[PDB]
Amino acid sequence: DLGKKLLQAARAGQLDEVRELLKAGADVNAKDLIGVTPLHLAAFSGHLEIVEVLLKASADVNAKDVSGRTPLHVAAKHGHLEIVEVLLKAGADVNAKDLIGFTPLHLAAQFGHLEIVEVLLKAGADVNAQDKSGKTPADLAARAGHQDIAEVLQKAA
Repeated sequence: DLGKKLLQAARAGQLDEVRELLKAGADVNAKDLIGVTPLHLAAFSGHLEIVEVLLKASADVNAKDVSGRTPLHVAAKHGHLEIVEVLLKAGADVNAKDLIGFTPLHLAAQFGHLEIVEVLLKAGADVNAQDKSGKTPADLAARAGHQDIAEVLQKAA
């Protein structure tokens, strides 16, 4: 199972092994049971070089796991600014919504990643996007105590 070994290499941050498995024929979009792909796992663990290798191998940058999250959601939630930037350059959907209505901007605002908030805004993120409870990214920032981010977002409204 090359797909499973690729999921493990991507999660573990094994750059050489990811390249060899891709050359051997591993499905770049292999999925585990919750539907996460090697791109999701590399974004999760902050492995920038693996993300770039996966993108060059035509990984689907907007693949959604069963929660509806894309790799951009993952990278934005976990603070990985360089990965957010490379995903955006590859065509990641800055306004993709998961099953609770969160965009990547919701997650960057909720988890207090101001630099990522600024990058997403430069990429056209919708500041007025509402989740399924009606809440905007600025609402989430305020709720989590990140007043500087809420001010930036309310300024951009």
